[PDB]
Amino acid sequence: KETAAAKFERQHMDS
Amino acid sequence: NYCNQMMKSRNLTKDRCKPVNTFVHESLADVQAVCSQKNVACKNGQTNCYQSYSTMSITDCRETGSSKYPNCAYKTTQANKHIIVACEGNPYVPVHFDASV
Repeated sequence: KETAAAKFERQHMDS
Repeated sequence: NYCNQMMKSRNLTKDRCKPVNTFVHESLADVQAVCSQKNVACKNGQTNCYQSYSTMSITDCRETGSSKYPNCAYKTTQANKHIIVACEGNPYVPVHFDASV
């Protein structure tokens, strides 16, 4: 489902 | 509170309260570029971590002491620091946030 890279993005990214 | 809202929206505290989390306010490509910058050791000893040459805009979210599910509470701290991420995959991208110096 959600990959390790996608998790990082949802949890830490906020441009 | 920015932290209480983003943690919720991002599904970080919808089924539990997460102690800490950091949000980076830079473009995704710029953050992904860190996987080719200064290589350093990770907290755990492994060496697939990288530090940013420059500082970046970030918000630190820290749970308070009285916080408890279902009412999580966070202390918001904005700052500009170097980030340290662990990379993996092809393409080589960040998968974990190790720290911020």
